[PDB]
Amino acid sequence: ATKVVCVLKGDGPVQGIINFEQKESNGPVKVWGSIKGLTEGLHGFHVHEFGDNTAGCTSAGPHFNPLSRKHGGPKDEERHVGDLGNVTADKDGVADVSIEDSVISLSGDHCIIGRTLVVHEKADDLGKGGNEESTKTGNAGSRLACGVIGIAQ
Amino acid sequence: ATKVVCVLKGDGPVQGIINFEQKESNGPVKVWGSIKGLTEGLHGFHVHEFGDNTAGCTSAGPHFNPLSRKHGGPKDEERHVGDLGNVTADKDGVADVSIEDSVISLSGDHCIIGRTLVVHEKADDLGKGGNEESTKTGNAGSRLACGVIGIAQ
Ligand SMILES: *[Se]c1ccccc1C(=O)Nc1ccccn1
Ligand SMILES: *[Se]c1ccccc1C(=O)Nc1ccccn1
Ligand SMILES: [Cl-]
Ligand SMILES: [Cl-]
Ligand SMILES: [Zn+2]
Ligand SMILES: [Zn+2]
Ligand SMILES: [Zn+2]
Ligand SMILES: [Zn+2]
Repeated sequence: ATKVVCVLKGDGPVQGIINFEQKESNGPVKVWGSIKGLTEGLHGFHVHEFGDNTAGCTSAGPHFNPLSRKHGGPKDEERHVGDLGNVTADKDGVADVSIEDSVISLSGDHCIIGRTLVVHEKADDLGKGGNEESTKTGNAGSRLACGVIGIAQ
Repeated sequence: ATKVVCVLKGDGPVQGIINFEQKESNGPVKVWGSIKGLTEGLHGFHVHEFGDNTAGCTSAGPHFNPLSRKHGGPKDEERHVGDLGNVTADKDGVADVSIEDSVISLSGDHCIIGRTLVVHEKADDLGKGGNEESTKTGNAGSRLACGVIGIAQ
């Protein structure tokens, strides 16, 4: 079982640790951990293309999209590979994260190792906003914190 | 072909950006960039096993060592895959880094993508210091800055 980990840091107080674990190729990835310092409610949660922090979270580039599709929710067929939807921050600003996804992988051309996990300013509208931005970024706004996705023990 | 990047950060003044590029699947990797905030002289420069920054640079684990060998300089047959030797900081505290290595890879068994680049406090003794520390860490001492090695544009 491939085990990977991401430490989210940014300019502000948003920080967290997210774990990923995949039992087989093309099988589901379990994604779990916590993020603190968030405003209460929905925050867009995406794998972006580049493991490049040279200019903070900006250098991570767009949502990881090797199939060249439009933005969606994780349950949509039409989605970016990086589209993990929303995490929910409780009133204390802590998001417990627990997601299962079969589109991201820890091997092959959909592999997210060496790419960047980003937690966003606002809710992802899951491609249902009816503007161009909806079908690119989900209108989730600015990058609060990010980390390069690395191999764990 | 494959281009990757690492942003080195820590709890002190050491900061840098290191690029890796590999033209052919199994050929040499070009390593270049710059690190600032260092003491003048030699600093150990290693790929460590885990792309895990949960507890700062300490969580990166030992030198990346898939062939279970003892520590050496990059030109030793007996070396860790992660053994890239030393970088040299000038009087200004800046190491201009430029290395070519054919034991690290950006593909396959010796691939360093999603692992951690660390720059150390002291010189790597290349395993010739005459103690246990020498043949594991090269006595390069404390981890000043590290980053997960990520996919670049
Ligand atoms: Se999983 C990962 C992360 C970064 C770069 C390459 C890979 C990878 O596993 N790719 C790959 C190529 C061919 C067959 C299987 N995996
Ligand atoms: Se390059 C890398 C980094 C992390 C995990 C896997 C890989 C990778 O590329 N593996 C691989 C599999 C098959 C053929 C070539 N590379
Ligand atoms: Cl949970
Ligand atoms: Cl050497
Ligand atoms: Zn995003
Ligand atoms: Zn998307
Ligand atoms: Zn080291
Ligand atoms: Zn070593």
